[PDB]
Amino acid sequence: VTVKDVNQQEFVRALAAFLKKSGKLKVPEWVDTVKLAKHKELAPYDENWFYTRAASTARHLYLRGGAGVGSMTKIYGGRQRNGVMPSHFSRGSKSVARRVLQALEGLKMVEKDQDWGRKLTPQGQRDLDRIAGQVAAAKKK
Amino acid sequence: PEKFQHILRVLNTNIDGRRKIAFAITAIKGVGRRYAHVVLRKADIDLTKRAGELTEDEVERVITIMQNPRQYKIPDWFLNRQKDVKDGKYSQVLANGLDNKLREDLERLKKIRAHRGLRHFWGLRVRGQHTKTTGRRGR
Amino acid sequence: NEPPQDEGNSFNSPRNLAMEATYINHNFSQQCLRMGKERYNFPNPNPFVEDDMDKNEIASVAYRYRRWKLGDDIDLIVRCEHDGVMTGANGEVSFINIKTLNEWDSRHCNGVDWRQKLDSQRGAVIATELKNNSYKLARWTCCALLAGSEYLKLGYVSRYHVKDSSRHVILGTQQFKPNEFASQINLSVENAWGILRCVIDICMKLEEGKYLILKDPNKQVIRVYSLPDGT
Amino acid sequence: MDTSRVQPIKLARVTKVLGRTGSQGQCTQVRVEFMDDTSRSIIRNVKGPVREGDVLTLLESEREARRL
Amino acid sequence: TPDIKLFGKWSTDDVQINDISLQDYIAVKEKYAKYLPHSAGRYAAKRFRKAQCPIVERLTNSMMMHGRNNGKKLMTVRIVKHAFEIIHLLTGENPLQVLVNAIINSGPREDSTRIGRAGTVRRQAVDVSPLRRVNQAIWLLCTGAREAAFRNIKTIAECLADELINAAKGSSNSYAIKKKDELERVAKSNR
Amino acid sequence: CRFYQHKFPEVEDVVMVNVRSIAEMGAYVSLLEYNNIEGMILLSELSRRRIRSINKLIRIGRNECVVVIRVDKEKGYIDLSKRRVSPEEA
Amino acid sequence: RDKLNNLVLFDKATYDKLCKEVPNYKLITPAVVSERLKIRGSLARAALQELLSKGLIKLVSKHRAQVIYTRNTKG
RNA sequence: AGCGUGUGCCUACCCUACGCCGGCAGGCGCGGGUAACCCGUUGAACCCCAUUCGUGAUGGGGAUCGGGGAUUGCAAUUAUUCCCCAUGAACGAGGAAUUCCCAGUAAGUGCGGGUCAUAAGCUUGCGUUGAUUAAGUCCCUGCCCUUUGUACACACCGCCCG
RNA sequence: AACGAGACUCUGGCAUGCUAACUAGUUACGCGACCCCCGAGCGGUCGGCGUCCCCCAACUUCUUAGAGGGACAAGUGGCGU
Repeated sequence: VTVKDVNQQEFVRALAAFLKKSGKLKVPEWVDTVKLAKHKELAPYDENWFYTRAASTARHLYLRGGAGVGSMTKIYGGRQRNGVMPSHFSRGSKSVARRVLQALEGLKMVEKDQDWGRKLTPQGQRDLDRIAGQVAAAKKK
Repeated sequence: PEKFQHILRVLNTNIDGRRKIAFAITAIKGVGRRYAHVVLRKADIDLTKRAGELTEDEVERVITIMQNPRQYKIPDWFLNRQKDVKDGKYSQVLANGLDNKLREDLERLKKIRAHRGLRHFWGLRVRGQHTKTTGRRGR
Repeated sequence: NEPPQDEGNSFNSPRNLAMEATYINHNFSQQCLRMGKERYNFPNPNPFVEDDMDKNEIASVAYRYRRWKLGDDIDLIVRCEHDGVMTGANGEVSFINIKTLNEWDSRHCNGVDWRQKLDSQRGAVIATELKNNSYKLARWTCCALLAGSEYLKLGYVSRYHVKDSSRHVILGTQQFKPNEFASQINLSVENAWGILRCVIDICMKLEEGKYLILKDPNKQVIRVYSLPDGT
Repeated sequence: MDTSRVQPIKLARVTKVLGRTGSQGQCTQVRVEFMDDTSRSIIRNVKGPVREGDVLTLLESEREARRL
Repeated sequence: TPDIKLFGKWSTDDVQINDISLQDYIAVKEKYAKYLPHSAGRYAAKRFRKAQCPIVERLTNSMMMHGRNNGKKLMTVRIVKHAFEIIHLLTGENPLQVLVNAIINSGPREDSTRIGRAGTVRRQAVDVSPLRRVNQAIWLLCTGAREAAFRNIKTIAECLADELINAAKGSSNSYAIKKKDELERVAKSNR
Repeated sequence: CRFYQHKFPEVEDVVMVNVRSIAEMGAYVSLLEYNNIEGMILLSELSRRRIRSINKLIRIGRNECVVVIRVDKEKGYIDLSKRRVSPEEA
Repeated sequence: RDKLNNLVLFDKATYDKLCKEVPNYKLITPAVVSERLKIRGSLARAALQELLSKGLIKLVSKHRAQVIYTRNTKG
């Protein structure tokens, strides 16, 4: 199936687990000291947040035409509570997303293609739709 | 289950076994919530249970991982103090030493008698703030 | 307040309106219903006509003959009925007595024009006929409670043209549950069975004979007459 | 001797609306038919927005309205 | 059922209005049963137009109040789906008949108002519309659950389903049936 | 608990209350002359003269003498009044 | 404010009652465990997750912010 | 999701994609845009879905305050602005009084423009989510028209008595 | 008779009518390429998913902005001299 058919809350939670089994993703050392965005006030509860976020990275590339380190951050950014000052939007971290996308590219599930952005490899696109049916196999769509 | 112990004393502040581990530790000054969720993970223990469920062997390691943070590879920028000033090093300050350190810097800025110590001694706001409509104790 | 006192040559009279009303009330009982579709059949067919009536131009009706006791070793065995059954779900169905509320003119009897006021003042319309036809309302409800209907259906019908007592038009239908309806209209049958008791207190101690129980045409009182028989 | 014996809950319906009264227009004069007697009618003061033909719930019909 | 919507699971058949007074301003099943309570945003541009829209929707509207909850009608519908669910498990009924009793038992029979005489407060007893009763009864019980959950561990869903029970069977443990009787107790005095 | 021989007050008896809230329509008050049962005072029957201030009359945290005008025995509504009070009763 | 007592882990009487309160109560939410017993409330959340794995309770609805559980779904 | 805006202008200056380096602020290398053409298929917030906390001045609240890192400028001390760690106050629904509002309206929520070398808790516009209550009245406050009375016309805030 | 009110100007709401568009789209194939059998079938094809390919294709519903039309108390029932 196409990844469109299935729920997406389910998609990531099986795709994150998939990667961590296969020895995939060489992770940065900083992963236990990282706020993760400028608009947070705390570190994540999750201890495998890197695996989770790489799932959501590869999915969006399937849909849209692909874009760099800047655009990924804009997709993830949220609201910043400035305390006594009124809240405003802001963008999160960059150097995390710059490690994510290069780690994917090491596995050749993405690659720097033309028109100013990484795009997902046919090998990558194969692997997405492969586990997309595994979701329907599991529960029952 | 797990009836073994509850409220305890650690260095300089009494910490309850009632609360979760990270949030329990924050009561000690010089340690915020952000500082504790790091130090627990360097210690490689759960933060998903109560502070009364820690053993003596475990908490003995906690204070060591806390008070030598550079040697357990917590970055320098993540400390309270970087080059204190006139002491020459990166430092991490905890409960009763924090107050002692703090009182020194007040004394220093009246020693030289900068603008700072005068504002301190007069009991007026240090930073750029209006005091015309701010305060009252008086009226 | 003061009923129509018009003569029998007039449309709006007691007789012609009762003709009008009784003419329509059974016409719509069958218009509710699908005579070209399956009937539920009792093993006993109608005993008021033969089964050589193959037209199916009998009314939709079946006749319960039922048991009651009023005390004093009395055994009432009386005909009761339904007019239509409505498809439910889960193999169940809803028995219905159907009756029909006619109208002739709003403004000659201190009534409500239902066309203007059905949706907004749904309750006021039914309150009209607790002042103008309260006799007929509880009469119909008594029949529905005698039957033990699942839904009490009524039809709103009025004259198509208020000077033409022949042409009429359906305006709406509304299903009520007869027993919660009886809780609403302030009707109770505990009273009712002492009425029929009190009439049987007379006739039983009397001997056989054509005795007449009637209502006086100009006074509010009923009686039991002993007549020379065959009169 | 003790407390009181009171009449049961009555129901009476509008026949016509008359006009609004009170010192901010908050009260409404209305004519109502007793809903058991069709020649009986009382005038009332009713607070809420009313149309015509709707039914009220009177606790007594001893009370009667005038103007103030 | 295939020609008339339920509520997503709850029948609007076997639902009655047990007054003759307050029907034609309580309706829920004539054809007004729908899968969800929502509107396109027509609800009022005439005085009569208010009446038509469902009772279940009216309940959802008056549930979101006091600043932080305004303009969050979807969050509000979450509380209502749990309410009926809790009411059905807890007592076992068609859980709409609960609500209809709860509305009818909370509406006042007589009410007071003000009248100006001598520059001093005097009060006058007056009657109340059926449309007023419905509006008041929906207001009163929604204030109860809002009040209770302001420092309780209990969620608003739990509080609200409790409040419809004690209204549907009068017991004076609700904020509604209390406050109803307060008004009538005044209306007896000055009359 | 109850401070009095009967649990519920009668009709026309002198009692005492302690104000715990001030209402628009009068004063809703707790008893301390009986159980902590609720009793409602009404605005009309507090005085026979004008009233400028309002907190220089009735206010929270005051023992006030009053007369029980009516009681619903079954419901537990103790209607109350401060209109008929004499200093001798106080 | 006020002071209310709570317990973050079980002792004998709480735990033993917890197994026998189930058939006696039709509605079961973590909030109701807060009042009938003196229990934190977060303790009651995970306590009910345990019971569902035994099948001593039944799920009937679930959400992010509120969760309902029932006796055994029998009648 | 929408109204807009953008260097080639004032005298020295714009909006930013993409690549690389850094926890972050930020730095650095390249490219486009005179603009329904490039930024931007403006991949915004509330909302929605799943964990954690548990009635506790609590992890609610973020005032006060210590140390350190960046950016603008000729210069940042009485802290220009921004970021990181630590410190953790009042405040637990508010007296006498009083403001504003009738349908995509009130309220919640974000964004663009304006001032701008650096910088909105302001103002001006725009989208998004979206109720309750009324269909009235002259009671208060005030205004329009007629009639009436006046020692007033600097007009009742007027005028005037012992 | 004149000024103000109204009339007027702008804006919103109604067009599968009109006008015309690679600095705006849609549809249609031509497609070839990628993808998974995910459904009939076998993987092809038919169907589904977006992107590149798109034209000397077709069209202007959506988007854009111009010319026009449409609402007048017009029709019906009450009420008012």
